[PDB]
Amino acid sequence: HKILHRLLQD
Amino acid sequence: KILHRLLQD
Amino acid sequence: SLALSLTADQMVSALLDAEPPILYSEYDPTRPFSEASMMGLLTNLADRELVHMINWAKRVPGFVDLTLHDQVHLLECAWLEILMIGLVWRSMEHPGKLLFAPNLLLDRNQGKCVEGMVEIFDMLLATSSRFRMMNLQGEEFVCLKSIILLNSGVYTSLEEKDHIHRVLDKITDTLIHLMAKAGLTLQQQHQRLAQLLLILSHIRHMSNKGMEHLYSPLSDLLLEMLD
Amino acid sequence: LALSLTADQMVSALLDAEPPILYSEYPFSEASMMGLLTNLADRELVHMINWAKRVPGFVDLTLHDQVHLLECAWLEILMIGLVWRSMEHPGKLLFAPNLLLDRNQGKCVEGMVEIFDMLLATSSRFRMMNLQGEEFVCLKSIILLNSGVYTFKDHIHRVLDKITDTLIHLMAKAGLTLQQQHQRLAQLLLILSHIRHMSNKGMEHLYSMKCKNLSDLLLEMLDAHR
Ligand SMILES: CCN(c1ccc2ccccc2c1)S(=O)(=O)[C@@H]1C[C@@H]2O[C@H]1C(c1ccc(O)cc1)=C2c1ccc(O)cc1
Ligand SMILES: CCN(c1ccc2ccccc2c1)S(=O)(=O)[C@@H]1C[C@@H]2O[C@H]1C(c1ccc(O)cc1)=C2c1ccc(O)cc1
Repeated sequence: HKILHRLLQD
Repeated sequence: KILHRLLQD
Repeated sequence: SLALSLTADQMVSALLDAEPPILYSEYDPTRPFSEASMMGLLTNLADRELVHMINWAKRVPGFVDLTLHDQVHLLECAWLEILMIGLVWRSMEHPGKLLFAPNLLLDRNQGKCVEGMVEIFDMLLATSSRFRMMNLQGEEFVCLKSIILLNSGVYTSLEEKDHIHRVLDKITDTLIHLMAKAGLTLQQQHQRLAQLLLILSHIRHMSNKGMEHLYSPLSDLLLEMLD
Repeated sequence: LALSLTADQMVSALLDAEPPILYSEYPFSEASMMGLLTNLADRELVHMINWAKRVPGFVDLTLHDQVHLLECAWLEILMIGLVWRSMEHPGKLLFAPNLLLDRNQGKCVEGMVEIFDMLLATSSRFRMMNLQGEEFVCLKSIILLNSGVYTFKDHIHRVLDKITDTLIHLMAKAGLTLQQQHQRLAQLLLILSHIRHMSNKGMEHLYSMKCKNLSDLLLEMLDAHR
């Protein structure tokens, strides 16, 4: 639901 | 301009 | 320039003596809030404060060494910031509330009475809490407020821009002088100095966010400030 | 772990974490100007996020807290980066090595010229101060950790203090006196207020060009400011 979430986890 | 006036007094 | 020649203590005295008064609102309890009376209350208050702010600015060291055009510009840019830092300062001893006037102490909930405001309301509260935590001093406060006046519009030859920078450096020397007197180490002085100036970015932020909603019940002096 | 680092370890860590200088796609219109910038900024965002994770102390925060700070600071960080690499090009803004613009091109978009001049003013200010790269990376880290801290903190504040110690350390190394050290510190930090201001005016126009027609990532960065 949040792209920023994904980019931070990756 | 009121500002300029009050600044001049 | 007078300004350059001042010791740190004389700088503080000048600023302290130049402090505007704390004005009262027209608030009539009973009403219970219209929630658009409240904007009238705040607008009327801010408008009266502006008059004192203008005369306050004249007594800020270096400000009269500038042209009328530059004086107008600095105030146009900084007036809401200056109102805001004054508000959070006198609200320091009132946790969770904002002391707009001695007879107008408001919480978050009475904030909601206007559609935008809570957001700015919460940020003002957080700022006041920050000052309380740092135990901001009155001598430090008047320094910060003067910095806001001189700095907020300095980036909008002559060039009085340099002259302002000299005075700004002087206020920095004054802040350090105050902290060194309070028994702070050099590390602590620098750290506290940084902490204080970083809060100014948040005050700029609040002013900007506030200015936005305005550009969407004003006095003739306020209407001019809102270019 | 960030608090245990020395000043030089702080500097080296920040310098090593620096994102790359990206290129834009190879006269302008309103749509084409905005296209090149949107594309460039969107690619920069990906690198900024990886840069952020390498800022000492930033990994110690919750995901939600990390998200908050980036959402608040991303345009400021893009702007101070733009201003930094525009220093050696007075009167110009180096968006990318193959995208160098003057304020005259800034009018191609209705309202870019106001912020253009502010950005140029900031670059000239940095050039006047002879801003060093070690100072620049400290300021950019400060922006990341400070800009959102009051819209949620003690961990963040102690990291901020450490960067202040680092900034002073750099100035003492450069041979500045005690007076010159706090004076320069104040000067640098006051510029951050202007960067916030430029960012605020910047955000204001992005909302006004989403309306009406930006990538989904850019749209999500934007919605956080509305
Ligand atoms: C001034 C702009 N604001 C808003 C925000 C949302 C609004 C929504 C609708 C209408 C007005 C609105 C004003 S705001 O920033 O909250 C602002 C801050 C604080 O409350 C608002 C406000 C204020 C200032 C001037 C006005 O004409 C009205 C209100 C404040 C204030 C007043 C006196 C002080 O000594 C210090 C602060
Ligand atoms: C924030 C977007 N701006 C404007 C300005 C005026 C406008 C007028 C009308 C409509 C939109 C406008 C946008 S602006 O502030 O100039 C902004 C700053 C600078 O150019 C704009 C911009 C930018 C950023 C993201 C975008 O989707 C588009 C543009 C900049 C940028 C881009 C990459 C960088 O690495 C650094 C900076």
